[PDB]
Amino acid sequence: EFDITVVIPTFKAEKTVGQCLESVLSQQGVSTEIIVVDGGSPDATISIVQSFSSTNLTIISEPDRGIYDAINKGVSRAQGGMIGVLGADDVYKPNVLSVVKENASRGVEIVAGLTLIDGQLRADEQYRPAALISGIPFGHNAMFASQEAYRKVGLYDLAYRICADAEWVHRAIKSDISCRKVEQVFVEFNPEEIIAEACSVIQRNFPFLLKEEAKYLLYGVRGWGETSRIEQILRKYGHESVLFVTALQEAFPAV
Ligand SMILES: C[C@@H]1O[C@H](OP(=O)(O)OP(=O)(O)OC[C@H]2O[C@@H](n3cnc4c(=O)[nH]c(N)nc43)[C@H](O)[C@@H]2O)[C@@H](F)[C@H](O)[C@@H]1O
Repeated sequence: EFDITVVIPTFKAEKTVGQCLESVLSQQGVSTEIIVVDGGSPDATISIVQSFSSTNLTIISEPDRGIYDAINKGVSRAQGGMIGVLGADDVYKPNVLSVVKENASRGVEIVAGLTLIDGQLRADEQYRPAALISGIPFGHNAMFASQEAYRKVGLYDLAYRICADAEWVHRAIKSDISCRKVEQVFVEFNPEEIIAEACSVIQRNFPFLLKEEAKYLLYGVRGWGETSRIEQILRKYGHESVLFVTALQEAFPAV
């Protein structure tokens, strides 16, 4: 019934959620549905959201098991063709939703754009098998996925409390979900555990890898590490998966 659905997970977001809603409602050229999924905010968050009361806004307010649990609740209730996810501290740039609708009007299931973090562009990678040995290739809040994309790929894995977004995009890549990357800015806004989750996601792609080998690949793709052992890993596991070989050949063409 809508062109776009925007899911906004919130908890104690009274300080910015108004700006976020303002950045969405001022988008021209599209019919939009907004689903706010609140984890039971004790502050004014709900009172600010109701100030934007409209027929195309839905408020859920109940306890949940985290950001991706609230995201799953909102995606499940989405009624628009393309679904995006926006945090209360983020904002969409002008005309971004019309761009999404036009690019998706060709049947592409994912439309992703650039992300502005502290006045710098996110160091994006390509949406391709080479990302399966890295992280999420583009900002998650800059991504719009169709109803079909979610229906085929599924919901976010709550086992990953940090990198559930990267894991979902990696499942979309593996499912051959079509993706179009627009070179325009769409959104502006325990590290060892981040590394552990990233390596576990990579292992879910290639279950034959040890954790240290996945970490080596990750750092190699992200320019954080060395690449002298890549040929050793390829010869060792190349027989296991053609997709593993393709990911290594795209990431390290010198090999
Ligand atoms: C939006 C996400 O953000 C992630 O990283 P990020 O660093 O931005 O986390 P952040 O906490 O700053 O924002 C989280 C947003 O959900 C709200 N929030 C926080 N905790 C809870 C909770 O328990 N329950 C419910 N219902 N909402 C909660 C918070 O108010 C804010 O609106 C990205 F990795 C990810 O791809 C995604 O884009």
